[PDB]
Amino acid sequence: DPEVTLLLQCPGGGLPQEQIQAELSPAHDRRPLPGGDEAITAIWETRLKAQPWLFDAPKFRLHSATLAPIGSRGPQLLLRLGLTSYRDFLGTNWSSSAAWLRQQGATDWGDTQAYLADPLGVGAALATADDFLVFLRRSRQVAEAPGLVDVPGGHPEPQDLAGQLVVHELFSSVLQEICDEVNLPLLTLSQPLLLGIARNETSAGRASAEFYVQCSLTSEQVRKHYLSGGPEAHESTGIFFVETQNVRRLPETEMWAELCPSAKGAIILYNRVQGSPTGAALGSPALLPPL
Ligand SMILES: CNCc1ccncc1
Repeated sequence: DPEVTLLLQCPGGGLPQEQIQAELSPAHDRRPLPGGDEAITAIWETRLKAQPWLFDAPKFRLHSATLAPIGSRGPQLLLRLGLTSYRDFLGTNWSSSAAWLRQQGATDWGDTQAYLADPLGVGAALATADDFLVFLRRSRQVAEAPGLVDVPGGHPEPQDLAGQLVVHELFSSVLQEICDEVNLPLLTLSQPLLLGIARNETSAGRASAEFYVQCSLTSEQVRKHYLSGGPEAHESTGIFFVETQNVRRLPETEMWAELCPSAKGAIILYNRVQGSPTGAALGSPALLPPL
């Protein structure tokens, strides 16, 4: 799958909030464009003159993420974050010239991402009490990945002594996106575990943090909550469920060709970090079938 690359695989079946540090610094921001950021302002002005109800919003930027030595005590991950915006995303990652900006960043900074907004997304492998994962169908009328299959998530808007509040907002945001789109009560959700970070090579290498969240409701009860909101309650056009048993071989199915890159990253990291058992019991052939 050339449209998705793994930047980080978390250890221990996934990291809880209390094991992650963030450094939010202007050293982690996008670099100004070689010929000036006026090119971003021009694209934004053209867009507002066609769609004047659009609004800008701040976003977190991923610079890098460093994992501790495996099996160590103390904090296990450092997230290096900067700030960006929807406007800067439309002028860089979304631009027809995004590949030229990546080549220029290699030349000038030894960093293909130096001139890219690279807003940080969040997504979830959301599991039911009866052992299914939750999938969403996108509208065929949206600009990005029209008509494809997705998982719950989004791109959090901002607001270790500013660090811990940022980690808290990332974990909070994946639960809020599940409650807003799937219409689940907050008290049916587990604290999330970070599985890893995936890059969308179809959007000039922007990254998403991918989480595991467990729901106490069955697949039928999740379906009821989603539908009982009515069409105005969700951006997606449908919900459906795949047994965790069958998620193992999803990349060999016709569904895989319909999955957006973001959602492919969530399922690869689920299979690697929560699936793939390590011990004698779950690794026995009757529980882990060959092939
Ligand atoms: C746009 N779809 C939301 C999303 C899903 C998975 N990862 C990141 C974002």
